[PDB]
Amino acid sequence: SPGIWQLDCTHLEGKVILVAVHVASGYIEAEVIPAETGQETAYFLLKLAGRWPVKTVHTDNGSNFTSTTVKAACWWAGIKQEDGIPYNPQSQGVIESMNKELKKIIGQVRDQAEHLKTAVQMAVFIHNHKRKGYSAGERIVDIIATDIQ
Amino acid sequence: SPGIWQLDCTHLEGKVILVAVHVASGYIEAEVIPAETGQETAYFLLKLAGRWPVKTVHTDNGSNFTSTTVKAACWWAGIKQEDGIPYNPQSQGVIESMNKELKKIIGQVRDQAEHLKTAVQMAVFIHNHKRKGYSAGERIVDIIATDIQ
Ligand SMILES: NCCCC(=O)N[C@@H]1Cc2ccccc2[C@@H]1Cc1ccc2c(c1C(=O)O)OCO2
Ligand SMILES: NCCCC(=O)N[C@@H]1Cc2ccccc2[C@@H]1Cc1ccc2c(c1C(=O)O)OCO2
Repeated sequence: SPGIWQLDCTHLEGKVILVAVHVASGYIEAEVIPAETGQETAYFLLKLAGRWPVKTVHTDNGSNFTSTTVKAACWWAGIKQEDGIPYNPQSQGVIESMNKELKKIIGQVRDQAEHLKTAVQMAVFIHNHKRKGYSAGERIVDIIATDIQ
Repeated sequence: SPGIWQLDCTHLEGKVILVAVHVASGYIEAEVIPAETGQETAYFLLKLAGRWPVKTVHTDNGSNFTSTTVKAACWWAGIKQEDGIPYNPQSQGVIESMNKELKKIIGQVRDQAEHLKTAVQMAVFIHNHKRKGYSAGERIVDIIATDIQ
């Protein structure tokens, strides 16, 4: 559980926002890309796994699950690649809710940035710092620190 | 101390590698950019501060310290921008040593990646996971978790 992440791909302004959510905390990292490809997904996962202890990734769709480039990145980084089938059905809804909420925040900051990528990183910041009490950033650190100990 | 980061800019293959080091742990994040500009530095800091609780940044040079765009990012993200003058002289040497070491790792992985950016992220991964015993990734999580508590 400390090591479980979920990929999520959402669309805005004709572009793609690729998101990794740390399932137990709600903490996210995100990037804007022109389109979701295996190469983009592979690179994003490499970045993520260098920054946090990523043990398992629930991939967002079958194309990324199948991608030989994504499989290579997961092998390289020591990530177990799993499907993202919401056997637990409240998973879909939790992600749909996060996407709506991310887009809401993006809209709230959108006029402060010339470029979408900047607004997305502003939204990541706001999301990870928001107290709900702990923030997602606080929860992920506590979860992993408990695991190490 | 849990919130103190240092910027560092180094050169390879005609490109620039921008690094943020968490001073107390040795943990890093890095990116490849064509050249160090205020805009690139500002965006990098926004990404960093959305991912970790960045309180203070020792900027890498006076151009970034002066940059109105960097100042805007630091204001937005709640970062105190400081100079990077190594009043303590072992700071310079510690960074020089990190740059040499990062470049060493990059050379060790370089043939596994078509693009420099990929090799740099591989190097970030190896650096943050290397046990020295704890790893830098373990130390940063423990430091911040102790601070929260
Ligand atoms: N020399 C052939 C490369 C070997 C190969 O296919 N996999 C690599 C091993 C590996 C391991 C982890 C992550 C990436 C990669 C690499 C793939 C790759 C994917 C995406 C990218 C890339 C490159 C890149 O190659 O830099 O660049 C930006 O987005
Ligand atoms: N409407 C213009 C006002 C913007 C302005 O001056 N500062 C912003 C506030 C702010 C606050 C934090 C980070 C960036 C920014 C922005 C600047 C910026 C810088 C670098 C970038 C950018 C943009 C961008 O604007 O997206 O894009 C990719 O690299």
